[PDB]
Amino acid sequence: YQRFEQAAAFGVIASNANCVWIPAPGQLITSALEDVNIWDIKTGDLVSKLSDGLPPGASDARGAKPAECTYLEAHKDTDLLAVGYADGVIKVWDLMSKTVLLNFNGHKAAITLLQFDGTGTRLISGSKDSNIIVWDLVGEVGLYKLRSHKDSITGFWCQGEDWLISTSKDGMIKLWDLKTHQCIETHIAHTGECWGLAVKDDLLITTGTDSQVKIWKLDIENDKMGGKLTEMGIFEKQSKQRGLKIEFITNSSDKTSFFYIQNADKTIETFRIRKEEEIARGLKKREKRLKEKGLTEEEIAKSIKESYSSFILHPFQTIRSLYKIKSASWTTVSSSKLELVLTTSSNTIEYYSIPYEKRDPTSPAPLKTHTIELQGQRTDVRSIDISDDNKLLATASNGSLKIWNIKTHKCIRTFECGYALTCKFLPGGLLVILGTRNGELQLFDLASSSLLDTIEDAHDAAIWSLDLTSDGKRLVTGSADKTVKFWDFKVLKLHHDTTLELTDDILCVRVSPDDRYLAISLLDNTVKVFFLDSMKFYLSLYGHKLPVLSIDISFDSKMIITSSADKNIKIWGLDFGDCHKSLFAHQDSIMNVKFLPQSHNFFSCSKDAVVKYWDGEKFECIQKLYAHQSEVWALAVATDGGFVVSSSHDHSIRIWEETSLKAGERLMEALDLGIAEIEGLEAYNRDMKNAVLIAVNKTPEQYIMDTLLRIRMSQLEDALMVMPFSYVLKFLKFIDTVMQNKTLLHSHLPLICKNLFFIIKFNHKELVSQKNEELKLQINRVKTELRSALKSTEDDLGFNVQGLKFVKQQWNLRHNYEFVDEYDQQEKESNSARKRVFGTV
Amino acid sequence: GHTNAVQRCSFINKQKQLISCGADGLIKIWDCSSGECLKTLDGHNNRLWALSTMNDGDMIVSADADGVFQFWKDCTEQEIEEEQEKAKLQVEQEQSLQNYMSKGDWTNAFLLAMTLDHPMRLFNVLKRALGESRSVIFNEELDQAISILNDEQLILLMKRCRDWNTNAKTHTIAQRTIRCILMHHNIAKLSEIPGMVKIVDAIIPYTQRHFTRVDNLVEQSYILDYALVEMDK
Amino acid sequence: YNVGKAEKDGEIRLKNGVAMSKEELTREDKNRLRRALKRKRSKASTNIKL
Repeated sequence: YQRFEQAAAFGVIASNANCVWIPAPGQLITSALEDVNIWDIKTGDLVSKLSDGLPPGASDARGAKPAECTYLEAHKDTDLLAVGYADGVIKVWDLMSKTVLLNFNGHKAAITLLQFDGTGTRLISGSKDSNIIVWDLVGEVGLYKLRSHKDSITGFWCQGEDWLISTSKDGMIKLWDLKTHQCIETHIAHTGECWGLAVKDDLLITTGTDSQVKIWKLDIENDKMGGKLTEMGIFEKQSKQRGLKIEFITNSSDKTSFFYIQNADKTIETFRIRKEEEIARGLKKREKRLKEKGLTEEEIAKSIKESYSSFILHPFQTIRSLYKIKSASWTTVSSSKLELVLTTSSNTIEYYSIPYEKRDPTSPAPLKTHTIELQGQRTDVRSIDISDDNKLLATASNGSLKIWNIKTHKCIRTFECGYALTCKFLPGGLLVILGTRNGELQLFDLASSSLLDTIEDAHDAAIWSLDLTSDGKRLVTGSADKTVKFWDFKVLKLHHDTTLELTDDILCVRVSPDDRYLAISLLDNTVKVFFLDSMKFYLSLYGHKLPVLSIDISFDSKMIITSSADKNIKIWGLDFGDCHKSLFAHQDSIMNVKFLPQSHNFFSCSKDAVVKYWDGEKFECIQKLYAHQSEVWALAVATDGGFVVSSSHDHSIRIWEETSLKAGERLMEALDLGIAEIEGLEAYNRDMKNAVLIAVNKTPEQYIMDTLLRIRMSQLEDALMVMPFSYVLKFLKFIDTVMQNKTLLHSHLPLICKNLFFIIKFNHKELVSQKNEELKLQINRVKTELRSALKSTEDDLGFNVQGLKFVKQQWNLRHNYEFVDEYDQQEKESNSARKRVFGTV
Repeated sequence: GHTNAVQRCSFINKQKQLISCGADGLIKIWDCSSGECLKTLDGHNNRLWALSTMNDGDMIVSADADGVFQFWKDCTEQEIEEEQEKAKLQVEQEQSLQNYMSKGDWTNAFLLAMTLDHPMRLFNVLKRALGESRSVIFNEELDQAISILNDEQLILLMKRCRDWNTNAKTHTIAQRTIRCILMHHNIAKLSEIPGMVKIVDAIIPYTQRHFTRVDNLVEQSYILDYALVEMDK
Repeated sequence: YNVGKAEKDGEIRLKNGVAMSKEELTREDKNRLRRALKRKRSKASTNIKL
């Protein structure tokens, strides 16, 4: 067999990520699923496309869907692009070389935000896994991880090396110390999620789920244990939806600051920060107005605090777009006008310019200057077809039809239509026919670039399926109105010929290549076969659990394939209607299946975003094609069979072309290292009058003590016996050193006692024989302080037991009834006394 | 879901919910969209013939057959506001507690752990505060803090001491805290605290075991004396 | 007296006497304690097409 590889991918302008603007209106950088697109706003043409490599379908290609780009961030000064992907991978891209420089893998989920530091040598990454990791570009390593948040990092602010502020979907705002790697402050930003965060000087603004927007003053150097972040006031934005992004831009000439609040709906709301003089002027005026109203000074002060937000912010203008907005970014700031660029969810780029003068803008609505719309379709493609020459590809989507040159990948013509469902080329490659959901039939000519004829009442309901005979003179249309209508082409217009009325809704109609069989799927899970010439019923294929969605007949009109919503592909013999095999092909509904021409091999696409290659004779899966991110709605095969074109819910059209130490032994090592250090420091101290320990960051006494703790008690007594006597003197010097450090002595006093006494007992005979005077002093010192530590613990135990006994006794006198008769007392004490139950043999 | 006949039905919260009264005497608040009982109000002991609502059910009035009125008022937003404020305060307490532990301000961190009821952090406060003491009981500031503790806090702290006393690896921290309490509190008051005795009853048997041990460790330490006398020969 | 299950739901108490509130525990510790709990218990037409 031969391998299919992704020859090209086009039709995507803006995927689910942010947009990065780069000055030359300048160019724009935007994500296209796994690839990144650089657009020239003025011309609207693609400047370049960033592809890592490893085309889908290759043997070396991975067996999972590619990770889509989630966040884009570029450092303008250094011309480096950092790209975050849905799988938690950061790739640093050289813009000039259009190649990957670095590859960071530290996150387990999609990356939500990337931000270069001011110097461009360190990158801060926040991801849906709730972690913020600071990376070192020159070092190619992750410096440290910030792990306080309990949900996706929505936004974070770090302009200074020393502090960082982070916001997360759990509704918390946290102040971080980059030099300590800890959270210093924690406050609840909003009642639920917190999504926006923008900081200008001390001013800090955050957005929650509702229209409430909070203002905080950022007193970094307060250092009170608190108050670095304090709530100033709350202002309500007009849009009731959540606010996604907030960004500041400052006019250098006038020092004016503006910021927007990108909502989840089709609205961007811009705000202006009032200058201090404007605030003082306004504060005095409102005081005059409110004093004129007769309110008290205390009420005036409280009202001023209640109306605090109004003084600083001024609603400037609202940008309304036809489609939902995905991301936005400031482009240019000037006294004359203010400009913004945004990306929608419907795969288009919009450039908005706002001319303004002083407080308010000049025009009621923003001026839409530039749009990039030609090279993409707003709605998902529902059907595709390829011209007989295999040069022109027709793609029908809701509201528009676009036609592409397979070689140049560029749209040639665009036609406005209804909710298109099916599209096929007529013979000659000069005409296109459509079946809209409104029952209309539309025919288009490419040369005229205009619609010739519309049959408004072609069907009473949606025209789900449409097929042509090999001769091309007849058309077969199936619709939800439970009828099949035959149409003829007479010089060009369509005349209805015959109606075939069925019992249930029609989902697919297929005409055999030889025009002898007409296979039709029904909503009752049955596929009927008819004889085209006579319209005589032939067969009723049965056995699909859910309605059949696609049908395709082999080139020899012998074998017919049915793919249903029950995830099964069933292969039948047209001679007798016998089912050769049923394949559990995909994990979701299978939308289309097509035969490879002059062969029985067929392709299949499903809602699981997988296109699979099958063998029509051996009934095995040949190749799995993982390139699409979402449902694959349509599929088309070239007449020559050279390539296959697939369109998915991600607005992408893809063309597939055919190409050890034991206890005791460890302790002896610990004694050698530690006591060499203790002896060295002592000898150094006497005169004046290692790598392992510094790496572990522990003192010599602690290092030996820890090694003692790791030894299991069942092994400890056997471990101590193995030591030679020379190490016992070393051990006795270690314990002497511990005695000075009173914190260690009481921390592990029972352990120290058990080991010491066992050592003395085991080799008592050799110890007493030695005549070392220094040894005699050590044991004396070890003895005295060992006793005091033991006595200190003992006195506390003795004091408390006598005290607690007294506490028990006094309560008895006050709240314990007493019988003078002994026998009555005994009966009570038996009942009051605690009882326990035991199994007995 | 009604045990007896339903005699009244009135929509509240616009389309969202429906309240119904039954002869059993139970008022049930249902969800129209899902058809499930969200809440049940039981203020009556007889059948209800009247059910009045005002302001979209923000206030609901129902009468028993006996003659009892139950004036119900919506408090969902009121309860939520209390939880939000409590959570806001709890967050600040947690962050303040962590800051003190890093800086080592044990006298302050001890109070926060007692209020937040974080037994592990409370143990670390006392353990590493005791470690500094080795270098009256704990220190001047923290000893005063223990003295100010009220009856509820003493019961909570003594419960931890009882549990800590059971383990021989952690009894040392327990005894000193008990030692601090006895010397800085009126023992007359400690007895009358309800339930302090049963906590005390569990402490004593474990204390005696720890005293039987340690004392034996003192006996074993005289092997050093027998070592020294042999050397002097 | 045997140190047993915590009286408060939010609290976790072990036989050794160590008590931890769920609030203070980090997430990695909650998962670790949950796993330790498991082992101890084990020993004992338009819609379709479009």
